[PDB]
Amino acid sequence: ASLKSIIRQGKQTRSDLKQLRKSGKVPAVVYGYGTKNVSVKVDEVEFIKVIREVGRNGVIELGVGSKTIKVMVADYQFDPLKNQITHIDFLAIN
Amino acid sequence: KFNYSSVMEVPKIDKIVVNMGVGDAVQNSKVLDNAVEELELITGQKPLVTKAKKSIATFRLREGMPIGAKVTLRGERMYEFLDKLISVSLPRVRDFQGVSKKAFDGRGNYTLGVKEQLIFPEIDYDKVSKVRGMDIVIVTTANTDEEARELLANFGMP
Amino acid sequence: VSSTKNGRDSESKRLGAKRADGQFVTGGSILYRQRGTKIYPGENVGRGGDDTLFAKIDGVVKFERKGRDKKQVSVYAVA
Amino acid sequence: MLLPKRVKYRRQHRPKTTGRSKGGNYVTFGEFGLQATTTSWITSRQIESARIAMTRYMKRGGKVWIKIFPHTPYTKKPLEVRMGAGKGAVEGWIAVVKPGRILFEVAGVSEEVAREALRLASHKLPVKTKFVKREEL
Amino acid sequence: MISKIDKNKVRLKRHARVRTNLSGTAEKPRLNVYRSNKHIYAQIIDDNKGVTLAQASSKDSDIATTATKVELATKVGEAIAKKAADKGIKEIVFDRGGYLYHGRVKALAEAARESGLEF
Amino acid sequence: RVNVTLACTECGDRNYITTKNKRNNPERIEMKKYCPRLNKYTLHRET
RNA sequence: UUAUUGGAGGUAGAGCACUGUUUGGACGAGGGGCCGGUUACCGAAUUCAGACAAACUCCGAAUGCCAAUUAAUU
RNA sequence: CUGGGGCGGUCGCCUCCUAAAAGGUAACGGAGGCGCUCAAAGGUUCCCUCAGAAUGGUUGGAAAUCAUUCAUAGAGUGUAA
RNA sequence: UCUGGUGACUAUAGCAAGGAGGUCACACCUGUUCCCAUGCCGAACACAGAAGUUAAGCUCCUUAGCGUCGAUGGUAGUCGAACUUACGUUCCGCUAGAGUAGAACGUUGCCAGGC
Ligand SMILES: [Mg+2]
Ligand SMILES: [Mg+2]
Ligand SMILES: [Mg+2]
Ligand SMILES: [Mg+2]
Ligand SMILES: [Mg+2]
Ligand SMILES: [Mg+2]
Ligand SMILES: [Mg+2]
Ligand SMILES: [Mg+2]
Ligand SMILES: [Mg+2]
Repeated sequence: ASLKSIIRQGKQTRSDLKQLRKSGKVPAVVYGYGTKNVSVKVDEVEFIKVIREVGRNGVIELGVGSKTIKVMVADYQFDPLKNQITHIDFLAIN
Repeated sequence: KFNYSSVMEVPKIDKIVVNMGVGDAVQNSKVLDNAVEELELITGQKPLVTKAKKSIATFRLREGMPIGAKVTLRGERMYEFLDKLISVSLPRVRDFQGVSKKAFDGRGNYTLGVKEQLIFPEIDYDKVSKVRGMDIVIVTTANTDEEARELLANFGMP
Repeated sequence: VSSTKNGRDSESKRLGAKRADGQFVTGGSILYRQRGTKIYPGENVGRGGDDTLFAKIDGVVKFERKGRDKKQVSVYAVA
Repeated sequence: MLLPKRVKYRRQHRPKTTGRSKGGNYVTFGEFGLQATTTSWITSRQIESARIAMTRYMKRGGKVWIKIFPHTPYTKKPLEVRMGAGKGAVEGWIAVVKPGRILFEVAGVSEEVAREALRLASHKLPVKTKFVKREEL
Repeated sequence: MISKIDKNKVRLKRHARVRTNLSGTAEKPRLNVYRSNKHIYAQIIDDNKGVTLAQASSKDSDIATTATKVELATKVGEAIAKKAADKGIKEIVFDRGGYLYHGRVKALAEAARESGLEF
Repeated sequence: RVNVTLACTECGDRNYITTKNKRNNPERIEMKKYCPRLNKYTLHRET
């Protein structure tokens, strides 16, 4: 429940999104209680291992910059061909 | 029996319909004026001759061809005709229960049937050439049939 | 031997809008040409016999919504 | 032998073929399924041959679903005819698949039986296929 | 059961169908009529600005008696034309509300014609 | 369903042209219409 | 020709809210096994999930179109 | 006219689709209608608001008609869309 | 500010549910003598009334249950460009529908009355 994130900068183009997915990274956003919209980056391999040990519906304490937020998972877009996760939405709860 | 909070809040009857039925007039046009004369003898109002609303097949029907009759009784004419139907019907019928155990539509309707037996309670069988039937509905201010069962028990044979 | 039974069509009628929003018009000019009433008339706009919308006075033309999903045309005075 | 009972228009334009699957690309009714990898038409004789070869291998065990129905008629003009004197009479009924679409779903059987039953069906379709599970996570 | 509908919400459906060709334009203003059960009201309106101009009433203390409910309505029509005589005593448009032009609405309109207005 | 002519009593000529069918209105219909010779309305009857 | 503003319209894509098409599963009413009813079967209705459309649309682009600005270049 | 010509079929007008979100746009491309009617089915002034479904009710062809609750037009709108 | 009359605004304004409110306004309510009225019914409409009642309409609170509104981010599609003939790929602009967070149990002009 200790996953790490990296804040994306402004205005990702088309190229640097697919260049980000040819690494092991996946784009993401966080929103909800007490926060603002922050768009982030998560490793794919690390994200699967956290889900497979806390379940589909569990609490993740991930860190954005300095602070850490208790975060649940809202939805995710999946590519059924070539079977990789392509977007993940995060929801803060408190 | 209900412990009403205000005397303005109490159930009461509103209207009674005297709609007869079809009387399918392929050749009964002279009987239709007599069926109008039967309702004008039964009730004290010239009934509205309710015509058809379609032209459906396999029947003697078209757009028009008046196939009904109904008269509305609301006031003292409803108050006077309800008292005579309380007495000169059940003695002229001689049934066990009299109407039904439950004939409301969830709202408090009587919907009692007739088969030309208590009809013509004034004149005897002198000019009548065919059987008929009436439908006496009771529109009231009852919310449900269980509250209407307290209203139907007063001068009723449930 | 084969043949067909579809060759018919009507001549097309040049429907649609004829003036633009923000344009100055003269006091009798046709604004919109339609079957039925896709656009209602508003201020200083008449509605013809074949549902043609036209201007009463001369001015500038404004298209504008009417309710949730209805549209109208108006003509306002000063130019 | 699948075909609709009545259609409003017997003669129709042919469907658009390029692109990706619009929807219906996750297994929902069963446990295992067969998804497509290239693009083709499936002409309602292929999914009769494929459903039979599916069924006799499983010895009437678990259930089988078909996610494809042939909706669109196609026509063909008769033998040795000049071009253009109207559009010909109907010939058959097709359904269009694009890469992603699930074709069949099976359930109620072990996994290695499901791989072999779907492999026998896949040699009767004109499209490259692939064996998939019920996705989670 | 039996549902009685209130009379006022049926009136406004009838009133909105009337007031679609009719408006007050400040050369030709609009007077509408509202009667409740015990009083009669009257009010001049310019619909173009949405600003009213004059007003008279049955419950006003200047005109308060127990005449007929109809001779009451006549006194209102005499009252509203005097304040209409101060400015805009020209032609107006009579808005009948949603009522039949009959009885108490009609007696209000006759009093307004017989006291200077030009409708 | 035929063509039909209304004519004035004293308007001089036969101006107005209407239609009817004979099965529904076999009679000679008549109206009050305008002939500008007299600057008023006058009875015009079917010929 | 471009920048900025304003507007008309229903394509691509998506979707099932109407019209038609369709796959499974439930719900119960009817006929319906029977000895009138069970149970099986039938069709119809209502719901859950999931698909299709040139002559379907609760939605709806990019571009193109019409215009106006003491705008800027030609 | 004609995917050679003949045989076959068609030749004027209206409405949809093709038609590529202005308008316009072809093929022996796909679907249908017209060669009228109405003396009120016209004008004006006042009133009214449906089909359908559900539930009750002699005739009940299941549904004709009656009462009741909902019902965005699904009704109806002379005649195709 | 409270009540009423009457206008403006894409239901964020609606629908449902729960609770309070009244002789000042409003309404149920009383009656058919008169104007007027019902394909029959003073139900409706019209008129004459003020005994009764806050039960209902109405108004004020409470709720996000249905409807409505609705980003951010990602994706589909696409103008232009560059490779290519693949049911295509790459770059750059624009940017949906669906879905999620959330909004929301109206806002406001004029007059009269009651404050
Ligand atoms: Mg789907
Ligand atoms: Mg499409
Ligand atoms: Mg096409
Ligand atoms: Mg389409
Ligand atoms: Mg175009
Ligand atoms: Mg066009
Ligand atoms: Mg023809
Ligand atoms: Mg009364
Ligand atoms: Mg969106």
